[PDB]
Amino acid sequence: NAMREIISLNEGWTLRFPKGERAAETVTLPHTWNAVDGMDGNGSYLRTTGVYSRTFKKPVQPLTGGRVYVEVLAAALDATVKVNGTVATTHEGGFSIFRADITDLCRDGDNELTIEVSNEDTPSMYPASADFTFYGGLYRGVNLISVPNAHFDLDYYGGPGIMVTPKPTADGGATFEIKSFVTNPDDSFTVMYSIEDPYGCEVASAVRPSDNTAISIYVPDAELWSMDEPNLYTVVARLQRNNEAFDEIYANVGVRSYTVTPDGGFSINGEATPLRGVSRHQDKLYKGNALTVEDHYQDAQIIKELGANTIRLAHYQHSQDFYDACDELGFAVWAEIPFISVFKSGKDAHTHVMEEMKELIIQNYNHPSILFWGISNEILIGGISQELVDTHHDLQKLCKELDPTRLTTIAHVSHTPTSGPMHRITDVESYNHYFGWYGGKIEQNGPWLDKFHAENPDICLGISEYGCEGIINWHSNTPQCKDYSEEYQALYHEYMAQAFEDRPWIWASHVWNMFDFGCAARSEGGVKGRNNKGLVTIDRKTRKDSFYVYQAYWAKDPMVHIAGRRHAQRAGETTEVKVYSNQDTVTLYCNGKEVGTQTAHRVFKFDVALDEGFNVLMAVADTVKDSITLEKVETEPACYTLP
Amino acid sequence: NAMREIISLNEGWTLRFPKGERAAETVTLPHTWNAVDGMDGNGSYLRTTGVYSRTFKKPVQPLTGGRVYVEVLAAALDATVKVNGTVATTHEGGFSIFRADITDLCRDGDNELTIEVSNEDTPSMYPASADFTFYGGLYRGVNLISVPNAHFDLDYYGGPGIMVTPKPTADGGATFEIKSFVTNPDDSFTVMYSIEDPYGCEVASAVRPSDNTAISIYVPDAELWSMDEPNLYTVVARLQRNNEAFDEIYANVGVRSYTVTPDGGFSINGEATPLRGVSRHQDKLYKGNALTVEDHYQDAQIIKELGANTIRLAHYQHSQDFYDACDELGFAVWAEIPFISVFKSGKDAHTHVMEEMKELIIQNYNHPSILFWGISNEILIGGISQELVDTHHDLQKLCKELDPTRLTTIAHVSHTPTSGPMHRITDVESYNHYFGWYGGKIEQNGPWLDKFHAENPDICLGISEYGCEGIINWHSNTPQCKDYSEEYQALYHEYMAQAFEDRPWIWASHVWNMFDFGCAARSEGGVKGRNNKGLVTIDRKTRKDSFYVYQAYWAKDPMVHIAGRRHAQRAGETTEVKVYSNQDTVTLYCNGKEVGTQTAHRVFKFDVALDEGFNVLMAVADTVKDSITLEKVETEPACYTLP
Amino acid sequence: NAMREIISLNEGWTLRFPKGERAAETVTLPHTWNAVDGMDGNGSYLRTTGVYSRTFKKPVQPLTGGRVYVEVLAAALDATVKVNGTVATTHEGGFSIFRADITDLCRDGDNELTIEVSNEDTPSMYPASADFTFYGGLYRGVNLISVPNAHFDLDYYGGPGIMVTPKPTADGGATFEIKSFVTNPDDSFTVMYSIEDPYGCEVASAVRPSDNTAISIYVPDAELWSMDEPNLYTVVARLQRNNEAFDEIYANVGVRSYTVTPDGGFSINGEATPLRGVSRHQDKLYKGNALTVEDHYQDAQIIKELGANTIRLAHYQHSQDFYDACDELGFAVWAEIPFISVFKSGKDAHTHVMEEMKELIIQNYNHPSILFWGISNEILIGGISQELVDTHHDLQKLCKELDPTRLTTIAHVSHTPTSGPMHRITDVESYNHYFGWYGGKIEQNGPWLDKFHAENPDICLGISEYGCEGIINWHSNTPQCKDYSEEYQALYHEYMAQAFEDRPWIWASHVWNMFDFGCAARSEGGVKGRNNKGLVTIDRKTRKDSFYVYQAYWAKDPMVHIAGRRHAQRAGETTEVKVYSNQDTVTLYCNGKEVGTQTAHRVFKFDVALDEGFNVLMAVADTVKDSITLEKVETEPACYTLP
Ligand SMILES: Cc1cc2nc3c(=O)[nH]c(=O)nc-3n(C[C@H](O)[C@H](O)[C@H](O)COP(=O)(O)O)c2cc1C
Ligand SMILES: Cc1cc2nc3c(=O)[nH]c(=O)nc-3n(C[C@H](O)[C@H](O)[C@H](O)COP(=O)(O)O)c2cc1C
Ligand SMILES: Cc1cc2nc3c(=O)[nH]c(=O)nc-3n(C[C@H](O)[C@H](O)[C@H](O)COP(=O)(O)O)c2cc1C
Repeated sequence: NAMREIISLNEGWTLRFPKGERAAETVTLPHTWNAVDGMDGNGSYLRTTGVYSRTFKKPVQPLTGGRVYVEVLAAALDATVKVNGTVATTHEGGFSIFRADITDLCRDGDNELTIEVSNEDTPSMYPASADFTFYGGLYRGVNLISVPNAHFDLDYYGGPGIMVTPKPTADGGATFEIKSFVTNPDDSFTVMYSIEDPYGCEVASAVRPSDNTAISIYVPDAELWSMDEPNLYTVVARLQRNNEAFDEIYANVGVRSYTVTPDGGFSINGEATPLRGVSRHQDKLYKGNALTVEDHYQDAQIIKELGANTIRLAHYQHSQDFYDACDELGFAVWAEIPFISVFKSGKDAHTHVMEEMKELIIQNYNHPSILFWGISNEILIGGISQELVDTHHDLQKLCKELDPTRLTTIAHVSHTPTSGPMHRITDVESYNHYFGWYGGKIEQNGPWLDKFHAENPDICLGISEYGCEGIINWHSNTPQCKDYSEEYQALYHEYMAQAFEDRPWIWASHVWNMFDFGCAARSEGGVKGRNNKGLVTIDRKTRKDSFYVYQAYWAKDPMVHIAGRRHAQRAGETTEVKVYSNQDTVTLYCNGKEVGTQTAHRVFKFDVALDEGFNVLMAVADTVKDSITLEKVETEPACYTLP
Repeated sequence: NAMREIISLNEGWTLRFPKGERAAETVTLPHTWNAVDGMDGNGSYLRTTGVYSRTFKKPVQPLTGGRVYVEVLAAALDATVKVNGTVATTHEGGFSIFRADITDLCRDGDNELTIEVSNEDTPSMYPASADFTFYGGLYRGVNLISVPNAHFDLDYYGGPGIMVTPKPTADGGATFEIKSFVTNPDDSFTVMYSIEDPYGCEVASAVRPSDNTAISIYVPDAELWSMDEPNLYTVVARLQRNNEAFDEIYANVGVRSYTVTPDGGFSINGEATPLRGVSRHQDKLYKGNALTVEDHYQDAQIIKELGANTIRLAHYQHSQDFYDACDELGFAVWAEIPFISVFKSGKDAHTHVMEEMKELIIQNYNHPSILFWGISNEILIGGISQELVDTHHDLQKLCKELDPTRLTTIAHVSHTPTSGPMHRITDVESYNHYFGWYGGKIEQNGPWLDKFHAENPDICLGISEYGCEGIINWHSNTPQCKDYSEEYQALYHEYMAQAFEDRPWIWASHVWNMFDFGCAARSEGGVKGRNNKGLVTIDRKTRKDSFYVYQAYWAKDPMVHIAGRRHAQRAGETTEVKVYSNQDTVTLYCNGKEVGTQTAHRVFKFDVALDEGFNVLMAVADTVKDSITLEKVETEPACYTLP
Repeated sequence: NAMREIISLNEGWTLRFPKGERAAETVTLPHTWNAVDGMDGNGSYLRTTGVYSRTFKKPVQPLTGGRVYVEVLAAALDATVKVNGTVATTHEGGFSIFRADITDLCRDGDNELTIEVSNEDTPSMYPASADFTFYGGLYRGVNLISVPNAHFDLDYYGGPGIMVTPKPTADGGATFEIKSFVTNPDDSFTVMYSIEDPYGCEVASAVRPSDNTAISIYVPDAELWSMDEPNLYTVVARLQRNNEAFDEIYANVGVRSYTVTPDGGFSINGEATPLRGVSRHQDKLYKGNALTVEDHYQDAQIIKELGANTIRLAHYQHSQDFYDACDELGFAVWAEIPFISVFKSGKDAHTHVMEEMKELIIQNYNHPSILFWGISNEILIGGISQELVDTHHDLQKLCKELDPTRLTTIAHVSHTPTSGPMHRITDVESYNHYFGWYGGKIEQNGPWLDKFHAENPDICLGISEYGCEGIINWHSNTPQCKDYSEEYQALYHEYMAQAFEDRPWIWASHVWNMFDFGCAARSEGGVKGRNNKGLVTIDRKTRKDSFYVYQAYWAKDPMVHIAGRRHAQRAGETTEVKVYSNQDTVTLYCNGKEVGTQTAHRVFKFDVALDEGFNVLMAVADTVKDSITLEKVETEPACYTLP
């Protein structure tokens, strides 16, 4: 990128543990020391200080005055960077980029880079109390940046050096208000802005002095961004002297406007579009949170095939890779900070939360997929206080100071009083409800929504979490709460899918959660270490039957799915064979004999007298078919039921 | 794949020779120490004991109970594997996968793997008497396999741990009878089966207990497999515990039925499809048999262009890569064991042949291209025995016990009595005939076939070997047996191609051989160390005129080939210019003047009066043209005739 | 390629300087020690002796007789190759391939290779007096070549070992006159020639004795080569023995014929096609001339988008990568030797130019893009002598002995007398003019051309250099010579582009230059170390407004460009907004308000009264649009004018 050089420093590390809990080991980044114990259900996970260290050569610039920066893409939870013995920087918060100018700590030839990382609790730390593992370490990798003396800003909250506000115009075009930030500007430097259309062709440009960089650029005939058509432009910014580019940065951006109203729900680009989707944690089976770029895009593609149009990226800042995948595949994204569960008093905990929100907005400001900033999750679990409420006003004020182009949101714990000072702080609001799993009946969800909506017709209500555990080796002919069966989780989501389709004024609903994820503290349903409320398993391999409920309710590609394939052995004179489809007519066959034809909306239930022995079940929708094999048995195996 | 990990161990080996024939060398697998002396004509090839050794790091499973296996893809001919000095396993037979569980012999960190390979004869060994170099060493590569304690079986005759039997159903679907094999099954483990269509979409599924894994899965509207349309399905098997896959394995398979009848020949999926093809050895110029996956696919592609629809994979188990290429590209494959030439009596020789066949079947059961198991080649060269006959009955019974879905076959040496105990053992039978090369006249082939067919109307007769040496620096105007010319080899195959077209009741015919191959004992026709009966040279570069004979008879894409280009200088008032085409009318031009137009079936002979000096011969078929240059000389060069 | 094995030796080098100007450094090829100081404007560049040194392993051939060559792709400007301390060869000339047979200097295992390179002047050296940096070192890389004892010639002038002369025939075909050159030919070796068509299919073949290889091969229905449709054939040659390829070389070639007449200009394949294009140097920003293959193709792609159909590759032999890029992308290439500015008298200098010319023709004879051999550039700067004129006639004779199929050309310095001995030597002739930049006025160019053509109606007149410096931080409301402004360089090329469009009898015009390039001696217009006459900056990143003039005049894809975006702040009651387009009607809008509509040929000038503040200038052509932002100011910045 012009004279800017980015060198990956992911290889060649030794991880030591000063308190001796593990022998030294050589590792490659991305890395966490909790990749296994953070989700194997041993009972705990190692929280402590791990020291990473490696050697690097000092990068060299052709021209005098070069500068060297180390870029950590995340250090969970607390970090100190040393070059050749001397502290270069410290950082708190384990989900955001931070950088350090290590120019003057560098010598020619080999240098030593030392990063102390701690995932231990501290008086100012968030997260501290949550239902998910705090994987320690350098789980996103580390970069070396070489730039000339004049270069776009690398020092401001790990930001990109450029902010872009695209807006549609009445005449069918778009304005891109752009500002970039130059370290050591000077009258001999300009900033040349160029905008490239989705196909790579330049469509607009403008030029500014390097010390006065704000400009608004107009693109005619703009291709708007939406979840269905995520059209992207590329803003390129070049720091120029004479006929030479010194620095170059760029940003993918999208043009969209959007509204949420209490009676109307969500609209984007003037079209009513109810947000129906999922939440997603950042871990994977025995990798901890140390995911590759392929991991992130694979998650995104699975969620796209589901037919979701929104993703709540709880409970922290995610990878640039996953925001990139959202911009490109088209999802409405809710991004949030880990201000979770239990308010911690003090100036330092207040400073942590504000800094983390400042980094979340500045590092992710250019992503068109991000529509909502979330300021807390379930913060009343630890009890309300005046101090806690003031922090939420401070955070609301910061989001509108930093970014008035986006809506603020909040996720309430289930028992949050439906009046009180926690409402009307943010532009929109959501509740985390588990009626039918942690308490109550499934049939309570609908009336709860209707009642709150009627009593608060000025609040935009969404559901930021709802869900139910499903452990796919348990299977019940009489599925009920706390049997943990795949069938009961499907019944829960059968109701909710239809509940949210009945209520477009719910601006967004988010299944908790897309995937099973790791929580060291969990033990229930015969499994340790896990939240198993996923529509898909933690290794991304197995779609539960709940997944196909949503696929039939959301996806447009024709599909037909026979539920209960893992209920392989069925006892009884008849058994219910359930089919999900986005077609409206399903014919079921059993060993070639027609069982029946039904016309229904999404869910189809057939009573089937299985033949003795093995049975081919074939469901014929319109252009799609499905087929599974079931076995009639006298008594179903002991292993289909929790001990 | 789930928690299964396969690591390539092809790098960083040291090859030593205990008896001192060579200095120690560092090698990379695939490797044979006979890559040069096995085909360079020096006189002999080194048969001895080579010792390979390298270090490897112990792989780590995230959960407790991890197991480690070493996988040797092939070791020619006899091997002993040691880990840290201790013997892990021994294996006899040089063409098939074997594995050892080395868990208890591994320590943390670096381990030492040592493999002692011998290609010397033993009282047990097959091959022992054949016309091809027994290249020695680790010529397919080595893998390391990490698996959890519960995993698909790794210990059974080097197999994949799954067997899949697809059959077409009457209503246009397919049943897949699947059985998988689990080491340490358990009530908490299930096997989840999934079937993907050629385009990667799931079309059917079933689930089973891990100690009772057999299931039949029906796929509607199945896409059938044939040599013209090799549609493949993927069967995936996952070992599942709760919401987590422990192990995963998979098999590409095709849906086809087929028949051979003595009068009707070969049918596949209901259509009479005479099998007309070639054999193929597994070596390549100065590589020995240490071929890469690209080499195998290159061979497959060259055979596909030839228009061949069957490949005889003589005389041993070939690479998985090549069976994969036959499944993907579509060839009817005859697969066989090296039970060749001279029968060795003794219980140990018996065990060898029985186990090599068992490995052949279990390691290749899932390939749809394999249609025929061949139990022996030319086994009466060493005289018939009652032990010999009984071993053939044992192999026939073994083949039908392990795999009733395929047909057995045998290749008789030319002088085998057409009556007697070697007939009616296998389902179909072939002969190796060389009338017109090893004696006899070309014109006896046709009558011989018709006499056998007329006398043994209950036998399905094929021709597994026929061919003729062709060395392309020798050229003759009066081509005759033993001048070794390219022209005589073409005349031989001109006749044979037409003979097999006339006889659809020959179930299969295989040219010996597709490529020149290495045999260290050969010395004839002015060349040492080669069998030069190939249609294509041993470096895969030059197609002989014999190749284009078969292309014209077999290939569907229009082509046209002027023969005799390497007969560059022609003497005589007229010279014959021969053209091969799969179009039916050829106009020949000589320096732009029209020489003749003919309508013929495949073969076109023109008598041409060449102008003095150089002549442009252009042949014009319907939509294609060919062009070569010839020179008119007074005396042809001495270098065109064997000395 | 058969038994030929090409190994790159670009890694693992140490570079020392005997005279101690620098410390020892390890380097990778391609490399030059003048990568930075040759274009940073410090004042000078290091011309000394650098000694590169690495160790390599002797390659092994499977048969006795193996040979080892070292191939240096270029060494600027003088080199000596040693293997294990023994001189293998010496070379003069910094831009052509040279090889050494090092078979006998080699021992088994590790050997040491030393290459002393010096870029200082010598009595025989060209280049010596020129406006570009003589970057020193191994700026194209080094190869090791292993061949059998019989192989295609590696010892004749760095040549490819084969020459191919394709010519179209009247019946729509093509003849390929082929000669290859075999070292240690022999009666058992034949050369087998094959011609593959653009799509990889063999269309023609011939075979020859290896002591007598010349042959003409006819291809029917030939696909012609042209700049618009650069169809390429592949000629393949194989050294064959028995059934085994010993060596293999190949060449990509194209079929074209072309003419130049004084009154008709240039024609290719019978269609008049004026050559309008650019020159190109081989350096890039702080890379010196150590360019990668991507750098070469990137330059070619940029020139293709510009719409040029001709590239003058001054002032030396360029890399094979770029000649390939011109063969593949389609440009008429003028290639030349660095016989520039000042004639050196004496026999060694004369030998230098004759040998460098010979290397140019032999190494590039097969490239269909090359149409013109250039013998000298501006050679009368140092005065005419009898000996200069003689050396020019020697070069003409050498060109027509080596290559009668191409046209010779020459580049005259501006003041070269329009009569006399420097004219009518070569087939065509060019002048380097800079009327309007080094003197005179822009409007003199047109009349000059018309006077020469009137006076010399038998000379084919081209313009091999013209241009004007443009430094893009300088902007002027009254552009004039020596303000160095982007606007004035644009005015220049606006006139010149229309000048050559008006004169199709100019056979070729070449803009000096396509890119800015490095000249250590230069210091002017506020920039040091640079010739800044490029249409595009030296880092390939920024197209000057001059670039879009030529794009409008040459390119076919619709485009529209508002000039002067870097004149970003504009003073005056009105400002001129200039637009370039290859559409003929442009509507300009200022902040949504129409300013005017014009129908012009390529260049559009609008007088705009800007609004106070920021202004959106949008230009609407037929199917394309352009948009830029301008600011109205009272006083334009100080930094738009040279101090
Ligand atoms: C999205 C966004 C990105 C920003 N990036 C930068 C930046 O990279 N560099 C910078 O100096 N200021 C940046 N700013 C602006 C600063 O917030 C503000 O102008 C001023 O520097 C106050 O800095 P403070 O937050 O340290 O008080 C950015 C502002 C926003 C909203
Ligand atoms: C194609 C094929 C693959 C087989 N793979 C296995 C296997 O992986 N593990 C196993 O225990 N049996 C496997 N079997 C079946 C065995 O033959 C079976 O265990 C048999 O009853 C035991 O006989 P044996 O142990 O003497 O071979 C396979 C059978 C076939 C036909
Ligand atoms: C394009 C071209 C390539 C040539 N390549 C070779 C070659 O590789 N080897 C060779 O012996 N001659 C080659 N020649 C021809 C030589 O000029 C020829 O051998 C000549 O008689 C040698 O003369 P010399 O030894 O005085 O240079 C080539 C000629 C041309 C025009």
